[PDB]
Amino acid sequence: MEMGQLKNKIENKKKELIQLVARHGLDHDKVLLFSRDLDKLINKFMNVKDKVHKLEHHHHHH
Amino acid sequence: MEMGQLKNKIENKKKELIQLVARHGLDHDKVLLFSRDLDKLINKFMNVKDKVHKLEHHHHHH
Repeated sequence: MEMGQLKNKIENKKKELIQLVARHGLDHDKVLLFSRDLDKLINKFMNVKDKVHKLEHHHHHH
Repeated sequence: MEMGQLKNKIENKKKELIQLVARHGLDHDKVLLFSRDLDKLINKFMNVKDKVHKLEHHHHHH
């Protein structure tokens, strides 16, 4: 059944959704930001568990 | 004009996607995490995070 096809359906459905969030009232920059952030969240769960988050402020904010 | 029906579509589509990301290998806890954090991301960009700003944890939390 191929996970590549599964991923393709994910892409499609995610994109169908992006269109919905977009038509809500997002401008293209918002759509770009949303879609890419959305994509990383998906990739996080789908494959890459990118936990290497750079913390600039550590413990104390100032 | 009704954004309730629009949101109804967003929710449904979001969940259509979630069910696809989920069936890929995500466990039950994974689905729960993904769905709630995805919801949050959408609300963020929609700016529709309800007409209040509920303190939940640091600021909000879902």
